[PDB]
Amino acid sequence: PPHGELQYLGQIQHILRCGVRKDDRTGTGTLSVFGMQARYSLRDEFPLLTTKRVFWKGVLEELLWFIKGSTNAKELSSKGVKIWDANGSRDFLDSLGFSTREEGDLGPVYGFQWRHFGAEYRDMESDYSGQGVDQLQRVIDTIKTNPDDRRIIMCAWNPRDLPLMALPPCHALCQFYVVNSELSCQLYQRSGDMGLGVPFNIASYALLTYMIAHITGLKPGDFIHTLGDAHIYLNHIEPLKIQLQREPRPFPKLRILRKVEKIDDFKAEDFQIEGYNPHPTIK
Amino acid sequence: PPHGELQYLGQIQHILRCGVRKDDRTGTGTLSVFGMQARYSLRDEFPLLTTKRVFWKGVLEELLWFIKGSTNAKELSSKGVKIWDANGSRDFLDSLGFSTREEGDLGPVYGFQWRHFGAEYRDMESDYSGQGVDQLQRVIDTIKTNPDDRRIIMCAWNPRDLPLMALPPCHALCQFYVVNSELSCQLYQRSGDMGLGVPFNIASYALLTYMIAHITGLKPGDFIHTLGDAHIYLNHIEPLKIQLQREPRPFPKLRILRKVEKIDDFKAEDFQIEGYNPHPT
Repeated sequence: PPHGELQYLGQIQHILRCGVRKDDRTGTGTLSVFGMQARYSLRDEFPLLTTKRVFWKGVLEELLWFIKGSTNAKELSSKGVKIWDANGSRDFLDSLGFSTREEGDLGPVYGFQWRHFGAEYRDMESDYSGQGVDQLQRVIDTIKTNPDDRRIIMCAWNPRDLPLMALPPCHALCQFYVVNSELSCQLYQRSGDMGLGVPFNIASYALLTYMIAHITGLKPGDFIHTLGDAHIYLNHIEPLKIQLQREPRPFPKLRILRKVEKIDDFKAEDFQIEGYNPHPTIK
Repeated sequence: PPHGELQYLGQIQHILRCGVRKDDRTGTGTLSVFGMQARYSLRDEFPLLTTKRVFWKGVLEELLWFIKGSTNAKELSSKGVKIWDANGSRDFLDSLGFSTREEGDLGPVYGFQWRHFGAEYRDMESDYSGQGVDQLQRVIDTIKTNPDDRRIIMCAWNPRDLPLMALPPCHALCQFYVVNSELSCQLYQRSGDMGLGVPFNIASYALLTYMIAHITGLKPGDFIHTLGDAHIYLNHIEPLKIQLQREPRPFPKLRILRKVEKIDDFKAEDFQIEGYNPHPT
């Protein structure tokens, strides 16, 4: 009954064997292919990657972060995570010629497009209550009232807003879907760095999904991952070549600890990842 | 090579023996599958499907209508095509409470949002010029200038404009990607009718692409189709089982005939399909 992580390993056989060179915004070249999709069963495995450690705590805590609507890279390092921190620094702000907006303020990103979609952005502390659409709710509410709705979609794409985020998202969009009280997710990431980011995202949306099956008391179905610019950077050919050699381990199970029923209620303890045995370390 | 309609023949072959039964907004059934993707070559073929005739005027008049950022549907009939008709013909408006409206008026549907993102939609009569975000053209901008960008996205799925709308868009978003000179495009499709949606919406986008590659001096690369709710109507099953018995042949070919400076300058008279064989029947 084939292991879902083969889907990813296989995508990387692909991009190695067929990718073409393509530079990013900063000139570094990569090997890129355009158009891809793997499917992960959540039938309660949790597709946290085995042939290498992904940073759980990170995923986790980053989500509670968007979940809470937040836009301060600062609000987030308070919780010991510096993956966004980097785009909140005076310097980086300034680059983009936001020389006003004070340290940490990421502009309008996931978390504000996630709950104030179309609300005018003042700053990362201007209280935004009731303002803009709260697509996180409506996804939920629709799930609970008609689950055959064939448009339960959350978008982080705002052109009106893009000329204006620390960056544009590469989760443009995710849709959900429901049948036999099983819930599935599908995600459209415009740009995918499989070496070092892809596996995080899957976590990240496998998480989201669980959270939602929970609050709506559905069962978890497939996560489907969809990419446009799937690329590996060149430094990584190496190490991935090694890693593409590892044999996947069982995916862990993810438990939830505490029947909890607003989405926004969840808290870092509420889950606990169980039996994650990632192979070690690569270079 | 190995032919491309096989893709789609696959996708279906799949659903109909693997999809679960799932009902739509007017409780009709659907064997249904969630999530696929198929890649269609645009390299000196254009991939109009064969095993099933597609309404091509239909497709070739629909985009141009989009291109021009039109939202009154009777404009599209106008030009010979009835797809989007009883959708702005009277009854289908207050079934959604649309009343202080005028008729053929679909609201801030696709055409509207390609050329005017985050712009207050009023009615269909209204010069729209200057306000919003010409997501569309910007896309042509961002290619010409600089093709590496990984962000060309023409997103229609506006949640604010979502009460206001006749139909919600099936096509929430696409990305182009150009490498080594060829252009590609991926459409993410909320939901898609394997019966009688898809053959069409592929076309539409393909042809979309030939239009940008042409305008931008680039050559068409790949159209990758992405679906969300892919489904067959229980209705279409027995017939499909039949085109399921049909072997499809080479694609046609599609030669733009004049030479076009901006996108809005297109004219239908501008497209010959070529060595085009369509079945059935």
